[PDB]
Amino acid sequence: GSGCMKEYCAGQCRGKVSQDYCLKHCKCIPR
Repeated sequence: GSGCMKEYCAGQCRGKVSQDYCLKHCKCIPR
């Protein structure tokens, strides 16, 4: 995919940096 996919990352995780973490790591950002 594009990292992971930009579609998938907005369908699972929210906000620019959280979605950017999914673009790097195929998961949502930790707290």
